[PDB]
Amino acid sequence: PPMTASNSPATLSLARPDDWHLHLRDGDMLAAVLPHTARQFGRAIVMPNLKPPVTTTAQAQAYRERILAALPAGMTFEPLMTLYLTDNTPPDEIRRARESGFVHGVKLYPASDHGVTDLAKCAKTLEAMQETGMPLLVHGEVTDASIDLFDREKVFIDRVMTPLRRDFPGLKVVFEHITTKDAADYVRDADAAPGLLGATITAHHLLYNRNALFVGGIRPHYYCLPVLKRETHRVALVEAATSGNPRFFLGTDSAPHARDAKETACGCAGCYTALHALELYAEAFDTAGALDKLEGFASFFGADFYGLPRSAETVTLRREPWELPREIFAGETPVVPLRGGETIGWKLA
Ligand SMILES: [Ca+2]
Ligand SMILES: [Ca+2]
Ligand SMILES: [Zn+2]
Ligand SMILES: [Zn+2]
Repeated sequence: PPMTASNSPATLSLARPDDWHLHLRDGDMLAAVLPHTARQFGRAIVMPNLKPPVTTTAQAQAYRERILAALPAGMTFEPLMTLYLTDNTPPDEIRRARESGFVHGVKLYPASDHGVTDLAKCAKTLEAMQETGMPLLVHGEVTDASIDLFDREKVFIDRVMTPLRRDFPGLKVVFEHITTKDAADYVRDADAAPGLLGATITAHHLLYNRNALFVGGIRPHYYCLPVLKRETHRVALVEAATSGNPRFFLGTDSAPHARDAKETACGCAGCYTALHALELYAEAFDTAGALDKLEGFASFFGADFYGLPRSAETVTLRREPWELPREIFAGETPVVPLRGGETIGWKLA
């Protein structure tokens, strides 16, 4: 089909990429969304926020088996497990996680057996992480109700991230799903030894700004944490994601909820992008004139951070149009993909 004159590349080939921040959920939902990830990505960091959370290495082991049981037979995918940090997580769990071979990070969520009320409670365990090389993956927002929602990431940098890296200068840290110029600049310019600081960037925070939440009506399927920010912030994230700087790498934060949990009086946070993540990223990188940067960001830098080999497999994105389904089903339960119903411009071959 002849391109218009203004219409860079018809395909893009790259080493098989990985998803360094993923929610696979459990049971029927897991069965439905895992194949979407496994088509696109060789490995993913599987987040631990089940109900109840995955706080122990044995829990992670059992969750890993459930994921492998749901992996359709032709597909190759390795789940890289995580623990949910809590006030009561002991150093002993850190050591058994490191030794298990299948736990690749410990996640810190804002708020004692189910989460962290004060990070000062976790000192000995952070020490063990530093000793063992277990990275801390951080959802970097304060919860302080006197702080405007849009400021909570910037405030976390000053209140928590800076003291953390000062107090544990050998601890490997990933600033998850950064959304602001503040965070991008923080990571980009930080004095850090190689491999000590990384950050993940979602497809949705590259493509949208907060106006998307309110176009023509309130749009719960576009609602996630951290929330979409001002356009100025989105521009900064695109600049970071297309920079070639080895500290930034791909994490979808694909976070599915049933449609009926999104379209209610108190809609759950999370965008579902595992069906079409690579295609969304391809759109963003294409718009930026930087498709030649997608490989580094998607395929190399997160593997490098986590000490895992770069893939010997090649995959190919084709600039062909396709109409996204409005709904994908978890048994009888529908999940709306971000942009479901719309026609996007790339398809993974
Ligand atoms: Ca404002
Ligand atoms: Ca703006
Ligand atoms: Zn998060
Ligand atoms: Zn997440």
